[PDB]
Amino acid sequence: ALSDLQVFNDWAYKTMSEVLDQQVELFNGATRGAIILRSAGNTGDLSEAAFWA
Amino acid sequence: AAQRIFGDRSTDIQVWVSHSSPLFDLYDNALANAEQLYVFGTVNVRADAFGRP
Amino acid sequence: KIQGLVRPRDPYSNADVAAKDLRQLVDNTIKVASGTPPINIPPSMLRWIQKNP
Amino acid sequence: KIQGLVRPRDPYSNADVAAKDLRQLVDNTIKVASGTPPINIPPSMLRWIQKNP
Repeated sequence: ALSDLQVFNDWAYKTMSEVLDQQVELFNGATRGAIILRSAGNTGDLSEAAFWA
Repeated sequence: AAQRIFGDRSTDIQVWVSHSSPLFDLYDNALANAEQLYVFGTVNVRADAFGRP
Repeated sequence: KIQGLVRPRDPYSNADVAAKDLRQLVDNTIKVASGTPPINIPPSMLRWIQKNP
Repeated sequence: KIQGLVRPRDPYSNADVAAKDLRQLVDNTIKVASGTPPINIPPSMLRWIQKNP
């Protein structure tokens, strides 16, 4: 009798995890260059550039 | 309006499993198109949900 | 999934930051059983009409 | 067509299920007999107008 038996249930752990929920591919070509994503490291908190008015 | 769910990731929807009656209801609505979106030849379309069959 | 993975930090400040934990959501797959009703298939009926049982 | 050939089963129950014997249906092609009402062709009728019967 299946009732008289001990039913075990497949247990497992997925090796992956949710990483995000919003499309964030909006850089350079993705935005036709609208939002630029460069790897430019600069010193200090400000990177100013003066131009003639 | 259903495609509004899933937000930006709504293109993931591939097909719309439905009954035959809804298809005929849509066909009926295409035969009597209120606005000019359908013509004698375009009335019969299996893919109606923005290209989703 | 971790919610507040990215946090605004101040390089000029030294204050305690709340600790985050690692959770584990669980997916599930139920089992469905299906059978066939008894089918009366006596060899006599088929032979009487020259049919291979 | 064996109706209800697939039915839900409870692996934890011993309820009896009614039997379903196999059977065959029969199609009928009726024979229709048709004729022509007697056609009167007196050669005299066409001989008077001098036309070949």
